[PDB]
This record gives sequence, structure tokens and C-alpha cells, in this order.
Amino acid sequence: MDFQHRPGGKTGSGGVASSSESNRDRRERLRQLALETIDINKDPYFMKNHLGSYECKLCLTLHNNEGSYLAHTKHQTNLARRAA
Amino acid sequence: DATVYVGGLDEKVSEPLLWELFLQAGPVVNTHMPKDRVTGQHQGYGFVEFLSEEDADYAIKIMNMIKLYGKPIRVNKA
Amino acid sequence: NRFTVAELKQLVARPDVVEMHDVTAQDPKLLVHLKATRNSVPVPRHWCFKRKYLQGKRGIEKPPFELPDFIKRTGIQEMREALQEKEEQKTMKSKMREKVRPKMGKIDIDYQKLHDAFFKWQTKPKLTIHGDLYYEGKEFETRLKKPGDLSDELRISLGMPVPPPWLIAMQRYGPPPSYPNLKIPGLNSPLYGDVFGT
Ligand SMILES: [Zn+2]
Repeated sequence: MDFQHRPGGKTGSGGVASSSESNRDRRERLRQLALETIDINKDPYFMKNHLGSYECKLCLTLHNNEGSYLAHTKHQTNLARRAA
Repeated sequence: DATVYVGGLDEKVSEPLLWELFLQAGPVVNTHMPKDRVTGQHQGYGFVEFLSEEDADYAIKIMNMIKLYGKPIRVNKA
Repeated sequence: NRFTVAELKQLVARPDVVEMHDVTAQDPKLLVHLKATRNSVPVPRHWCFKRKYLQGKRGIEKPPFELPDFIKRTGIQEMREALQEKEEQKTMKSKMREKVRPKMGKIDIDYQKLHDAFFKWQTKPKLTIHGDLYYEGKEFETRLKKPGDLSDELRISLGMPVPPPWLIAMQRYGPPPSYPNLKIPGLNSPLYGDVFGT
């Protein structure tokens, strides 16, 4: 057989991860991307709870997902209200 | 003159240490100890609003002789 | 239709147990009689609040956990955190490689240390009273530190041996007007440890 034209595979691989492992890896990567964009934007309103949840201290609003806080950018009117 | 300015302290004497000294000596209803936005450290002087003017008078007269964190704490009427 | 707080204070032997809105109850005298017994508990404060119970924090941070002394004396936290930090740097290629080729003997300490920490090193913890009711605070006012007694940190900071420098002025000034029922031992009521008064 064409050994140099078979699809590539290596011994001792372990296989492809399941849906749950890929889902939690995607969630961890989304958390890392959200933290990278928060550190790039340098927003001090972001906080992580003791139970591990996103919180807007300028809005005082909890967020279930990272994109919930990423869409929380109302926040300008709440920042103007909490400025004084 | 329920509010009394308490100073002459150091970084070890904080708002909770002043609250413990108040619970020893004379009760204070509120505490006002603002801090800077860059340093964020206690200056040792804060406005303790007492529940009565006699408590602030006893803090200014009798309790203004302690050594809070090595420095002599002085309470003045405010 | 219902009497005022003065009639409830005169009728009941305990006027301090009469609430502000207890007069609008259908049986205010029976509620005052039930509230005046030795083994009663108050209503939790959330019935008057619009806020739900322990719900409106929303912005504070807390420490995660404080383990007891025998569990930390077994020391499971050290290699547990080492294993978590080692697994955090692993890739998913290495994760399924370890899944198909496992490596045991990670902790592998003994059974006798956990048996001793469960039984020989078992310590009874601190439990509160039967009438205690936790609320939104109940974690900060731990003085119930007696009044009329200086703290140990203030005694160490002012150089008070166990003679404070302001104790002579406190003895010459009499009792403070903020706490007239507080008695300071050693100078006014002639005091073990830092609690030199009550
Ligand atoms: Zn916001």
C-alpha cells in the first residue's frame, strides 16, 4: 500500500477528545480570550467572584458567560452615575 | 461636636484598631478614613463620629493620651 | 381597633420584646407573651427587606476556604495543588496519552495518617448557641472584646505590660459616659489575659 500517502497518524496517540472535553476546552479558551481582551482594554470594572463568576462593579451586575460581560460595554450611563 | 478627629497613629493602627480602642473607651457611630487612589494606606487620622457628644469629649480629654502604634494618639473636636 | 405601643408595654412585663409593628397583629398580647420566653428566636430580617436573603452582595470578594488543622496536618493540599498545577500545563494530546496510559502512585502516602487525623487528631469545633440566627452580617462584630478592656494589639503597641500609659488617666477620669454600665477591672472593679474589664 501507499504508506507515504496514507492519512497521518502516530502511535501512542490517545485519540480525539469527546464533546465534553472539547466543550470545556472551548470554554477555557473563551475565558482566556475574554481575560486577554480585558487586560488589553484595562477595564477595572471586571471582577471574579469567590464562586467564580464575572461581575461588573461599575454596573454591579453578575454575568453567566464571558460574552455576557463582553457585551456589557447600559454601562456608560451606569459609569456616569457611579462616577459621582 | 460628635465627630472627633483622631490622629497621631501609624500604619499598624487602622480603622479596626481604632474601633477596638473605641469599644474599649467610648463608642463611635461612624468612621470616615479616606485614602489616596495611588497609595491606599491608612494615615492614622480619621473622623470618628460618636453616638454622643460626651463620648467625643471623653475621647478628646481622657482618651487622648494613648500610644497608638508607637505614636501618641490625639483626639480633637471636629 | 388596636391599641398603641404604650398599652402593650404596660400590659406585658417585657416592653423591649414588643415590636414596632406588633400592635397590628391579631393577637399582640399572645405574641408578646410568646416573645418574652427564655427560648424564643426572632423573625429573620428579610421579611421587612425588599432584598432577598444574602443576595445583594454582587461585588465583593471572599477567601475560598479554611481547612481544619488535622486536614492540613495530613498535608493533602500541597501535592493536590502540585497535581493541579502540573495538569494545568498539560495539553489535551498529553491528556489522552495519560488517559490511555495511566500513571498511578501519585500521592500514595499511607492509610494510618488519615486514620489518625480522623480519630486520634479529631478536634471538636466551635459551635454557636441554640438561639443564634445568622444574618447578612454576623461575621464582623465578634466583640461579644468586653467594653472597658483594651485589646492585646493596642496594649502591645502602647507598651502595656501584663500598666497602660492612659490607664492612669482612665482611672482619674472615672467611668466613660458612652458605656456607664461597663466596668473596667483593676481600676474600677478590683481581668485575665487581654480582657481586663467587662
Ligand atoms: Zn458595566
